[PDB]
Amino acid sequence: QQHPQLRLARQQTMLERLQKRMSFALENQLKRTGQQQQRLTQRLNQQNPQP
Amino acid sequence: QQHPQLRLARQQTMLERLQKRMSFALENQLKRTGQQQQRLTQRLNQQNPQP
Amino acid sequence: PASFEKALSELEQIVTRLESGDLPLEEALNEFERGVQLARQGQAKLQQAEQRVQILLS
Amino acid sequence: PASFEKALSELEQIVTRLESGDLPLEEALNEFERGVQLARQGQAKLQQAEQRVQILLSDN
Amino acid sequence: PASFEKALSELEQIVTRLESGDLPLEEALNEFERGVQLARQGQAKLQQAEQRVQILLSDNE
Amino acid sequence: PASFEKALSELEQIVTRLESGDLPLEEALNEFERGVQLARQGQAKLQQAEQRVQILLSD
Amino acid sequence: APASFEKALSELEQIVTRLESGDLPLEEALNEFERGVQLARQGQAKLQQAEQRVQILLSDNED
Amino acid sequence: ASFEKALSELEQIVTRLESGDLPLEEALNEFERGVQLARQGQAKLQQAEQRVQILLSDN
Repeated sequence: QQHPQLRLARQQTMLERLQKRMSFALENQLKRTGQQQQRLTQRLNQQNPQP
Repeated sequence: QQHPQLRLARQQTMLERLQKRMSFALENQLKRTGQQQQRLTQRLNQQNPQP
Repeated sequence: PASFEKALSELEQIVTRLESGDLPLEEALNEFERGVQLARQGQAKLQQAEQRVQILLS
Repeated sequence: PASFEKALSELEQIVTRLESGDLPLEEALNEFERGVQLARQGQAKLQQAEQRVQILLSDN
Repeated sequence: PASFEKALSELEQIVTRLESGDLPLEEALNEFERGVQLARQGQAKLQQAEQRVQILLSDNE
Repeated sequence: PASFEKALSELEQIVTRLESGDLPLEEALNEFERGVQLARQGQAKLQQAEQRVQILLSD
Repeated sequence: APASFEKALSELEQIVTRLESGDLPLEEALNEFERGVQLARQGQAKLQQAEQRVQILLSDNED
Repeated sequence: ASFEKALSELEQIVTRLESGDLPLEEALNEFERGVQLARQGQAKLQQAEQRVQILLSDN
């Protein structure tokens, strides 16, 4: 009766919740640099010396 | 001995696996078209009639 | 949604079409709304039941 | 009113013609107009769409 | 070897500092890369153990 | 050894000094060619990063 | 009112023999288990109520 | 180990495991040691009874 199969499944549930959280944190992290880079680049190409 | 806790727990873990499929699926598709539309707008700004 | 057995079956089909590369966004964003809608409701039931199984501990 | 997919399809054939190297200068200005008008419309569509998922995917 | 209990605590804080974001991008790439390796290893141990118990718990030796 | 935050900060100083329009024309060209170097140097990082996490996170 | 002890137990034994088959859908299992434990509480209190009747009566003096 | 030594050791694991105040990895490695003892104890009985069989079989 004292087999551990119940507690093992709960651990699997817990671990998956963790990756969803951290994989989302970095996925939002990269975008914050996506906007800042493309924001300064557009301001740079608006300053052409050719005209 | 016949409590349903064990079968309930597998379902939560099983459901989580499917949510991660949806998000990484859809997240990846959006970036594909986010990048496809950027190439065309890059070509368009190469062809401006100012010169 | 249908009985919980098919609720899982429904979610399987959705992830089939999202995976297959052919879709326009305007009928994909709605789908992804339906997929998570289906999944999030499913989570609610299982969470709710487990608390009630405290009766086993009563 | 144009949906996203029809917009990108029309932009494609405009640029091919503008890039041909063969076009009177008067029509080139009507081409460039309709062009940036399509791209700017499309750019906000993805920001419009992504706003939905950020709202939808977030628990609150 | 790292027990199951501690890995959660290690994983828990790495999620915290990433969620803060104050770390630069280069450190974030390395750190999240190690955090996932903890998850990959931890996940495998549970799967390896469950299939070991089920055979023993059955009528088989 | 230009880490990412070094480039961005370096770039912002360059752009702001241009828009004041105070430079002699000769060095507006000198510091516009440095502007676009850092634009591609920064972009190569994200392309490097995004391609990376995909292999790390994907099976 | 709740059925007799004997009728409560017979209902319970039919439920257990149905779960033990291990082929119901999950919703039925949870719906069946919840009513399964409900019956056991009725029987346990009814049986504990009878042991109190004998004890109070069993005293030589009816106390 | 003998039959009495095995059950005495097995009785402790059930007692401590029943309390439930154990680390998960400790519980798993303790439970799995229990099934080793049970099979070891059972073999003693089948060997003990099989020895009685040969003695009391008139031939």
